[PDB]
Amino acid sequence: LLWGLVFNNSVPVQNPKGTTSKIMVSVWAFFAVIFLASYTANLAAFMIQ
Amino acid sequence: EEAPFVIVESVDPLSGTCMRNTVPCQKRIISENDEEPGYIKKCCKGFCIDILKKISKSVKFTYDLYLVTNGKHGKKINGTWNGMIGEVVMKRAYMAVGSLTINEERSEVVDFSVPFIETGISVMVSRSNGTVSPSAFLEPFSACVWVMMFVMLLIVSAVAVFVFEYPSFTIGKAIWLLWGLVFNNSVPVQNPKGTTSKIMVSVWAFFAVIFLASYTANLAAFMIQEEYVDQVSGLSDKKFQRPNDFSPPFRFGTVPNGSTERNIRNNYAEMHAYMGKFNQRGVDDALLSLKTGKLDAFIYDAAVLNYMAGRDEGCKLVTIGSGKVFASTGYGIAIQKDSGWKRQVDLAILQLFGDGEMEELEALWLTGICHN
Amino acid sequence: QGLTILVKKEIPRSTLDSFMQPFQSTLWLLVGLSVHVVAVMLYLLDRFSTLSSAMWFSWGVLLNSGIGEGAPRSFSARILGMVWAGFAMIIVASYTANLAAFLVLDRPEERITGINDPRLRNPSDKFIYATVKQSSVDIYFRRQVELSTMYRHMEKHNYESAAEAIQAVRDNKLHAFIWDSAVLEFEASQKCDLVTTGELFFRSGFGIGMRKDSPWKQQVSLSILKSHENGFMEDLDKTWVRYQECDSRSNAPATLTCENMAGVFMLVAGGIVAGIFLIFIEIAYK
Amino acid sequence: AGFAMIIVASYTANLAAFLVLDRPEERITGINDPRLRNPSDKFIYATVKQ
Amino acid sequence: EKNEVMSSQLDIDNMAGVFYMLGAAMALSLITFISEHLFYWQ
Ligand SMILES: N[C@@H](Cc1cc(-c2ccc(Cl)cc2Cl)cc(CP(=O)(O)O)c1O)C(=O)O
Ligand SMILES: *[C@@H]1O[C@H](CO)[C@@H](O)[C@H](O)[C@H]1NC(C)=O
Ligand SMILES: *[C@@H]1O[C@H](CO)[C@@H](O)[C@H](O)[C@H]1NC(C)=O
Repeated sequence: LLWGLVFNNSVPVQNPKGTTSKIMVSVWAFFAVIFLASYTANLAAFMIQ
Repeated sequence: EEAPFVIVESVDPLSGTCMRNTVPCQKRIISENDEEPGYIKKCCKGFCIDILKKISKSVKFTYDLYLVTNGKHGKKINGTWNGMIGEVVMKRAYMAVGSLTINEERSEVVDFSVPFIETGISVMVSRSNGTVSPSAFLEPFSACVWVMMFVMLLIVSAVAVFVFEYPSFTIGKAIWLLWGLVFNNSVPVQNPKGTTSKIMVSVWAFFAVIFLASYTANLAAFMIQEEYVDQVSGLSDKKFQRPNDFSPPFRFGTVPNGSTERNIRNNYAEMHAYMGKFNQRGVDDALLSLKTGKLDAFIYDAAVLNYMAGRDEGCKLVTIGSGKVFASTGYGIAIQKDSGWKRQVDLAILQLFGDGEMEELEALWLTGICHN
Repeated sequence: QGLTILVKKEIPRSTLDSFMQPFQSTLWLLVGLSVHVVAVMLYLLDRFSTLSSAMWFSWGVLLNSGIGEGAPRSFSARILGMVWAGFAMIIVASYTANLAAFLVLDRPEERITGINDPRLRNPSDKFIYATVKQSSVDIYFRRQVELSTMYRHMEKHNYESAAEAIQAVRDNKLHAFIWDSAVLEFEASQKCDLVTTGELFFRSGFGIGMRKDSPWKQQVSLSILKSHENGFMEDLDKTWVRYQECDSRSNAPATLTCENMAGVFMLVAGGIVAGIFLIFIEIAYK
Repeated sequence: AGFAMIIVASYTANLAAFLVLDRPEERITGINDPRLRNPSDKFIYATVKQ
Repeated sequence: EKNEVMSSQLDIDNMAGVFYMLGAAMALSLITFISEHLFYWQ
């Protein structure tokens, strides 16, 4: 799961058991979205040569 | 010897006088002395010196130079003339050069050649740090694409349910899925049934991914916006007869005790009073404390701003464009009344313009490099 | 006043050739084959310590959809699918990067900046402009020790009256134009299809003249000077010249539009056709 | 959901803007550069005395 | 003395690295399946 999240998305699983695992994976996914965004930007930096 | 038109510098001791393409100028000084004044002041160069030297070299007459000892651009002092022009009513000299304006009270006695450098009461503004649009997030796409999107949604949902009739997926679940997919993602929901109908949502997803990508790409342009220069017409502007339409911080820069003042206290006087607390000591404090929001709009004679612009390290100091100025006059040359040189210097200075040289001269002194 | 320039200016329409523009026609098919390659490699990888299912899983993640039920139940197939997904991220990411870098860079050509501008520094025939005949302009262009190279280039296309030039350039026949300031300044602020470079070009100034030594000169000369302290001419300005307003409003990168995104919209028709085929073909296969 | 997409996208775009124009001032282009034609006190430039 | 341009897909050769890593992962997958067919031995 957590690998399938930094890179965009796939493979349906939930791990939904006790809502606290939920509040845990939440911050992870947050960090993921900001990471992906930063990457897209600073790579669009290099395609201008 | 006031402006960067008429500079004087210390006499060069290493090779006699000045050693470089200038003319000397003397200074006979006696004050609170019986004795005789006089001594070689200095070598004496500058823009006005340049035009004088060339024009004399071309109209074949010779001259010399000593400075004014008592006065300035003189005015009427008990119905008389002191200083510069006073040195010409007394016939103690023949002509007057240097930064000098033209009005009636001076056009009475001395006479004035055709002016060369323009001048007038102008304004000084400063740029603004960026203007990101308020309705940016709906700019980078035309009006078509959105309703086109909506109707494509509808038709795809229709063909979906109808190729499906060959818990139960219907209009609601399908449209909800499709919306939630074309936008990045959301809300795990039921899928369509049947292996074959899956093709449709697939190609739709392709459409959507390329869509979102293109959209963020385009919108990544409307955050790069150029420097925004303010706009204002001549001093007949709504923004200054009624300056409280916005905050009082909109301060106005005009140094007192001079031609700006006198040419102001004659027509409105209301800007004059409203500028009461907004007085400023000269050009130094003005063009320093203007950059930092304490001084915002300015009032002065353009023939100094159009110079001081191209010296400041920054670039946020630009006047408004030409053809929007107040006191259309020009610096010139002053001669004794009805002499026999008005005609000749006139023809020769118009010649100077016609042959394209004053541009070179202004390039040497007047305008700097800091073109905007 | 002085001299200025005049040229048409408008919102550009910098546009992509097609949604597929930022790729070459080859790689588009390279990925299309490689996806099935790695799919069937999964299919022959997991089966030994689900065909259409693994097909779907494999071909979905390149679409970030939600479709897909199966998954790898081995270990090696897992260690493959991870990098497969990473590749799926990189593809679309690079796509976004490239399209962006394209649409930020392509800001259209500069305006004609002035006399020293490169884009007109030499006389040129792919970029044609005119001037005013029998006027002060070719008078000042007579004595051009240096400028003679463009002097001839103009005098081979000179024009007669303004109504020629303005109406022509509005019709995009010519590229550039020259005159004294006031005329074109007004003509710009009146109708807002044209602008100026604002660059001053050669000082001058109008005035009044009479045959020599006529007894008027002094009176009119003092009158005019009287007519610039009381600001009567300041009023005349607003009476005739600084008359209208069209905002500067530096143009934008020209939103994509209804124009070419229909390259994508070409996809829904292919979807419909393939569907009405595949329904009958499914009836048969069933 | 649409609002979510808009906020995330705008975030990406703004960051893309701020990185592209993160490059220092141009090398001194010669003897006629602004930053050297008229002096300043930020970065100084001289030679050896005499 | 300088300008900038935007390419088209920028290459196939510049993109080759991704396929390099793709093939490398495929090879590791194969060798790991083999090592699993081995380590069922335990
Ligand atoms: N032009 C007037 C005198 C005069 C001169 C200047 C001036 C100041 C600095 C520099 Cl560097 C150059 C100049 Cl020309 C400014 C004003 C403006 P103010 O009225 O606020 O004193 C003025 O009156 C004359 O010749 O009768
Ligand atoms: C404008 O932006 C520059 C960028 O460095 C900054 O230094 C300056 O303080 C800003 N000024 C204002 C008024 O926003
Ligand atoms: C300027 O003039 C005002 C009023 O005319 C006077 O109060 C002030 O002292 C003057 N300042 C100077 C420096 O002459």
